[PDB]
Amino acid sequence: VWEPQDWQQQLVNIRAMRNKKDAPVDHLGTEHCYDSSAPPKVRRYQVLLSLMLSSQTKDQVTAGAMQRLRARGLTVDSILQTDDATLGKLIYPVGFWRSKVKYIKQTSAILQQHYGGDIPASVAELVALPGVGPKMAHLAMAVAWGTVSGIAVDTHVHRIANRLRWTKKATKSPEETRAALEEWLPRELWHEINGLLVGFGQQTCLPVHPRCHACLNQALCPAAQGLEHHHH
Ligand code: SF4
Repeated sequence: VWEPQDWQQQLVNIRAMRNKKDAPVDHLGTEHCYDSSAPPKVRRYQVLLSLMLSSQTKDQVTAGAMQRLRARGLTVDSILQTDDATLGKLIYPVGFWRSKVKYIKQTSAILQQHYGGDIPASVAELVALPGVGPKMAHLAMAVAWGTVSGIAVDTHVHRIANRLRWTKKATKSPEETRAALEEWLPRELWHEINGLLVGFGQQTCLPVHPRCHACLNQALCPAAQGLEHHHH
């Protein structure tokens, strides 16, 4: 097998310097319509709802309905206790909002009775829900459960993997790093590691002259002794 020495400690340090979550790539490409303080189970329900309200709809109109639902408190119970007319005025004016009221109310009842208040964990069960198609199912599996086919390795993930030495030996291409990372990384982190490291490289682990003087892995990063610059 393989376990990068002090990776679980290096990971939570990357999470700490990332707790602000203010990097360009993620904000361009992540979803902000979820309560950050919500427990993981409530978050998964908010992910599914945000996907069911994005069929031919502006992202500002979509995020505007999420922020209105979060303002009242967005849980499976609060939705089931909301009448159809009230929920209609809330998500209005998202596209096809009348059908989406029926979709959300019925799906929330299916989750409460057959899933203990959680969302399904397979594409086949997700697409069986009213208003959930195959495109939404694969996005829900990736954002809510972290299930992805493979680790998406770009220049940032390839650079940080060789700096922290998360591979057996120094890889030569981002594709060689993918097979080395998939040897040991838990699958629930395969999707989260892309949204975390790419933003980490943009803000701290820069391609040249990284901010090792303000990085928590200064004692954990093996190659930090060669990139730390005092005059920088
Ligand atoms: S100390 Fe420097 S090289 Fe090591 S992880 Fe932090 S930014 Fe990257």
